[PDB]
Amino acid sequence: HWGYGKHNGPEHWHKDFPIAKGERQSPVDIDTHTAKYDPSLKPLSVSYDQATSLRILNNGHAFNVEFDDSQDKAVLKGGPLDGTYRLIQFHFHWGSLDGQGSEHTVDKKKYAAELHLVHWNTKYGDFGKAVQQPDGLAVLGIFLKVGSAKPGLQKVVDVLDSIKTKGKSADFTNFDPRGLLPESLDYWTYPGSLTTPPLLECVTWIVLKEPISVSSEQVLKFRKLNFNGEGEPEELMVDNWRPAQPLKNRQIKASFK
Ligand SMILES: NS(=O)(=O)c1ccc(CNc2ncnc(NCc3ccccc3)c2[N+](=O)[O-])cc1
Ligand SMILES: [Zn+2]
Repeated sequence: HWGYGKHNGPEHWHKDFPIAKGERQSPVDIDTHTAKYDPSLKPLSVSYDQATSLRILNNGHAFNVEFDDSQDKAVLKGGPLDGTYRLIQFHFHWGSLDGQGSEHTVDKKKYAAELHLVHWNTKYGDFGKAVQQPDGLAVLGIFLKVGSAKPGLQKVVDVLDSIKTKGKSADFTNFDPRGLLPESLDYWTYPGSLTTPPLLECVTWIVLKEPISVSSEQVLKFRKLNFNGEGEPEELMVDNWRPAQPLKNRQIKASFK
């Protein structure tokens, strides 16, 4: 039922999912002057050398690149986190135009897209149990701006025409997510939620300050995807982002400057 339109988009989600008006919803605007530098925050540890991608899937709301998360192979730790979080999938949110598409904003600036690398806390055993806990997930968010191509993105772009419509999937082995990371791991962090239903309040957000550049041709290929299934009226998969939500209590912390 839910999606991104006039009649089923973000402003409607609260009717099926009442936490949409909850106390720790994401995304949020990151006011860089109000974020508190915390000298006690550690460097983020991203250990993706043994990642095993398996598949790419059009789920009707974005595309997910899925990983084998049945062993510690691609993990996030350090930063603001206690313990170890396993990579389960990544996906993006993007716009119909280069001036919109990100979910988090920086001093109200929208980026063209935002990558989310989704990890679950191994103390809870599996993703499904982790999402039921306030420290269950750690999502690493990375902004995309349009400029030079990101060579490490091109394998993902080139398989999209094989998963054009909702419910399509393709083998996607040997993809290295290190090729999607900017040079700096400086970050902001705050407690929040999934940004799609069920909107569960289980996420430690870690949002990198430095964007990556992708080319106009690469983000063009994202916008050729479809929200509909095969044999249905074509709905381009664009503007699959939730807008910034009220911060309420919450303090955003910065690992730098
Ligand atoms: N946009 S956002 O805030 O980054 C974000 C929004 C929404 C989700 C929602 N993901 C999932 N929901 C159910 N099952 C899953 N997977 C299957 C599974 C279930 C139980 C145990 C193991 C695997 C996944 N999933 O794979 O991610 C994740 C991240
Ligand atoms: Zn996301």
